[PDB]
Amino acid sequence: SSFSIYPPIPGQENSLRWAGKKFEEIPIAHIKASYNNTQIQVVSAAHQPLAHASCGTEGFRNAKKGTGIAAQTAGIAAAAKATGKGVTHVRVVVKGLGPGRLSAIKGLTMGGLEVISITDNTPIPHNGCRPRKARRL
Amino acid sequence: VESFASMLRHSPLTQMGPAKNKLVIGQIFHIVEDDLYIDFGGKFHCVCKRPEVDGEKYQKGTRVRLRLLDLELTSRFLGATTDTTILEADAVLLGLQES
Amino acid sequence: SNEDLPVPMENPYKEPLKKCILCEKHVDYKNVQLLSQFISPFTGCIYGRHITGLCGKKQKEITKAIKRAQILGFMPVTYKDPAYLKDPKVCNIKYRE
Amino acid sequence: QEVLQLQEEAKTFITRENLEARVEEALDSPKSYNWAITREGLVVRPQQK
Amino acid sequence: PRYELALILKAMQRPETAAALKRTLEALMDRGAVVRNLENLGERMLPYKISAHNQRHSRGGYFLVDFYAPATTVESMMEHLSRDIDVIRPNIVKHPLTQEVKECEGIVPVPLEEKLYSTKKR
Amino acid sequence: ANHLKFIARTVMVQEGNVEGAYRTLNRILTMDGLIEDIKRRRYYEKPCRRRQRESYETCRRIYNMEMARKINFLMRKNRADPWQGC
Amino acid sequence: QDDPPPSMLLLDYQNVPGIHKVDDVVKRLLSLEMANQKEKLKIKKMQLMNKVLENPEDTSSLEARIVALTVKIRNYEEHMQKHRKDKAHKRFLLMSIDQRKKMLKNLRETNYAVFE
Amino acid sequence: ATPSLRGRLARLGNPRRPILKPNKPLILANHVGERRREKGEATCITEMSVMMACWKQNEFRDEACRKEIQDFFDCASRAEAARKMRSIQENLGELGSLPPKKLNKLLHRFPNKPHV
RNA sequence: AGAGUUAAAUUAUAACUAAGCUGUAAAAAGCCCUAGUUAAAAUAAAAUAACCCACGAAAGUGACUCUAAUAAUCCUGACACACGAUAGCUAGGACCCAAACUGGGAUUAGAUACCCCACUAUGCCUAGCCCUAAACCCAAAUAGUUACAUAACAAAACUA
Ligand SMILES: [Mg+2]
Ligand SMILES: [Mg+2]
Ligand SMILES: [Mg+2]
Ligand SMILES: [Mg+2]
Ligand SMILES: [Mg+2]
Ligand SMILES: [Mg+2]
Ligand SMILES: [Mg+2]
Ligand SMILES: [Mg+2]
Ligand SMILES: [Mg+2]
Ligand SMILES: [Mg+2]
Ligand SMILES: [Mg+2]
Ligand SMILES: [Mg+2]
Ligand SMILES: [Mg+2]
Ligand SMILES: [Mg+2]
Ligand SMILES: [Mg+2]
Ligand SMILES: [Mg+2]
Ligand SMILES: [Mg+2]
Ligand SMILES: [Mg+2]
Ligand SMILES: [Mg+2]
Ligand SMILES: [Zn+2]
Repeated sequence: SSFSIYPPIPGQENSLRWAGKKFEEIPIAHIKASYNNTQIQVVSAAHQPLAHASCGTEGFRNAKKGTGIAAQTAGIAAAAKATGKGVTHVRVVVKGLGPGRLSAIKGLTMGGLEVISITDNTPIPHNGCRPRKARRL
Repeated sequence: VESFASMLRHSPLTQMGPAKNKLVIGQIFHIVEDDLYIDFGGKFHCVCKRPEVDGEKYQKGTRVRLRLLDLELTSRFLGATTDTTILEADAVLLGLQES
Repeated sequence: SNEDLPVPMENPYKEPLKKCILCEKHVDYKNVQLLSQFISPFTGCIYGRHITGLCGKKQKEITKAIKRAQILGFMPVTYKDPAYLKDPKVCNIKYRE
Repeated sequence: QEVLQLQEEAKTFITRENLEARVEEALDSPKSYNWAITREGLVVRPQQK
Repeated sequence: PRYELALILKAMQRPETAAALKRTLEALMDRGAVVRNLENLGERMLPYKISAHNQRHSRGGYFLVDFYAPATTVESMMEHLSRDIDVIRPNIVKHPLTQEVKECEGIVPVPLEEKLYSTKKR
Repeated sequence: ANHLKFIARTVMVQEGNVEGAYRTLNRILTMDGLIEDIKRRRYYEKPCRRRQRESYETCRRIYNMEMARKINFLMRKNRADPWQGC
Repeated sequence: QDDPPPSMLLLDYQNVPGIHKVDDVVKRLLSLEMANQKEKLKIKKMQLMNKVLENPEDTSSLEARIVALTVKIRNYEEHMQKHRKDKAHKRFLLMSIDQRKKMLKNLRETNYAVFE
Repeated sequence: ATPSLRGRLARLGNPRRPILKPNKPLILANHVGERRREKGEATCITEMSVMMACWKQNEFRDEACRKEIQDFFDCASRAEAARKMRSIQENLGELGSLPPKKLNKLLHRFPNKPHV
């Protein structure tokens, strides 16, 4: 059972299949986990949005959507909407650091989606645009 | 009358030179439940652990073989004028007077 | 009059100084395979001295070569090339535990 | 010695007459500078594959 | 070798690569420089998608051009190569062989710094 | 953006294990220093504060390394005292 | 202003035998055409010392130091004619001029004919 | 390894600009810091979620699903046992590391020498 | 000091999906020409390497390449000469982003403050000024010593 955590880059001749599809055809689930909200959008390999569900759309409120349960419910709703269109495996791409980071990821599993790979795509500027000033002057 | 320099030049420690990876013969003078105080004879006494093989054969006065690592463990730290002597030596157990 | 007195001579037991892995070597900006061994496969960070173990010159030379290659178009910045991913491990950093 | 060393290299330089031959020779003779290292300090090359 | 040119040409056919190399070397010789050798590094996948000449390039051929040129024509060669549509990214640097490999002496043991504070009793 | 996707910071789960895959990815990020950098870049820090933070971190790291080295050196003397009652 | 030929066959490859027997490529590579500004500075210093000084071997002499600093002063003026906003090189040129003036005063106080 | 300290502080013999500015003098103390209390985290959250799933799906009745009710109690009992026994076991032994009470006494045996 | 280049992020700009996005301890205001994904110039800045301590007289400098180049056969020495962070002024250009000020939203008895949103001068480039800092490492420059000797703290005491 030689298993490597590195992704199966299409340039190689690897033979790994999930539900009969290759790694390049498996849909993507972008989870933007902000400090006040968590937006989950399920798109296909052709970059076609299939399921979209966020904490704000889940009937929450200003401070109600900042908790991890909001991310879990948004993930459950996104998983239900994606399974309504007939998907089994999905690749989770996490964007940003927030309280609802792992809760949103586990929400898909709770709602009935299998996670095969987790990719951390967090915007890291190489000292680009100047961010806002520090709080608590 | 033999001189101190003359006897030091012929001392076994002078012939040994560096204390790195040198085979020496020591004699155990104190016994603990799991630790053995072996006096290799240079300056201090090293502390070793009783091995699983022939553990009962290690008694007080038993002679053993050692591979000496350091003659005296001293090191410097932050704000320390002098070194921190461990009052011991670093050595490992190989056998018990194989003859 | 004593012939057994110590003589002020050099130390005969002086051990050779430890060398960096690239000691007396040539570092280049075109050997992407060599340059990738010092970068993280997942993030692409350049490992420091405590991870690599290089003496004072080669660490800076490797850093400069990596920075030059990342901009000249020879080595990716965001990740390590999967072609060179199967290279022998020279760093002393372990991620998976 | 430097002048003599450069004299030998002057024969292999690229000129107007040798431009066409050198272009074709380069287009058919690839070169690689990739070589890795080990913990012992020995060089390894992928050309043995 | 004095200067080194890392020529990233657009991935094209064999005759077009030959013509591009011929004209690039002719332009380099016209500026007063003699080309020492021409080394081809092969056609590899580009590390990143390079945008040049209003074209998105995913592949490219690498070439190594070592030559001797005066210090005044480096900018003229750079400007000439900047406007070439068949060049993805031209770069002129100093050849690595002109810098002698000095003696990498090794890891000299640096002792712990002392006498940074007074002997006052705490 | 210009680089190929699903290559950097990508962890493949094994046997459907997601909780441990997330922990492995977080350990990757912490050891690469991405978590601290992201938390620091949320609000801009002035160079005067950056120099103070760097100096404080360097001093703390040196002190911790020296304390750990001394603890490891003195670990030998943790054995039971054979000369009790002397 | 001095006009060093681009084909001067600079000093590092000038006193060795067999320089004129090789083909044109070797001479062109070993000449000032492919050289940097430091080689031209060395050539100018050698040419100025061979004509102004009386003992080219006496480098520690005040006149030799004055000639060496004059070469650097001319180079700094040439650099300044191109770079107007460069302040470090302007400071270098001004302090080199001050040092040359101090050495000229010392030479005038010590040996008047050499100073003149 | 330990980062270098030469040329870091501001001293009379140091010619360069100081690199490190110590908040307090870098003297190795004779006692280590006491282990900061590891704030306890909520347990059996996953078990409670699947327990409340039965209530949400079956309109809040325990007669529909029973295993999701019994496993929640088992998790609560295991968490209580872990809170009780480990709070003593970890304070008694820390495997590789030593307790701070033993570390302080060990350091007092071989303290630092700032003076003399 | 000049010339050339951009790896990440961000944005003007188009396409699919949703009614929400941002915002805090909690809210409100603001934006719903909004948000998520796929592509995308210009401007600004230059993650890790840096646990490195180098260059420069100082201020200051660490994305890359090329050119010029870093005084003194080396004492101290001005009111003379030349520089001199950020902030500010003038003329032109640029403006993603941040933000004085200002206008709204919270808390406050009051809040013309600390919390949130929008925006200006400004931070950017060229040329010309202003010549100020906790310009501090509060320890002057040049060649030295570990002799006598702890007001206190702090970076030990001192010579010509
Ligand atoms: Mg203030
Ligand atoms: Mg300096
Ligand atoms: Mg203080
Ligand atoms: Mg300019
Ligand atoms: Mg970009
Ligand atoms: Mg615009
Ligand atoms: Mg509102
Ligand atoms: Mg950078
Ligand atoms: Mg100098
Ligand atoms: Mg002076
Ligand atoms: Mg203006
Ligand atoms: Mg703002
Ligand atoms: Mg107001
Ligand atoms: Mg503005
Ligand atoms: Mg300004
Ligand atoms: Mg100013
Ligand atoms: Mg300052
Ligand atoms: Mg003052
Ligand atoms: Mg003075
Ligand atoms: Zn080395």
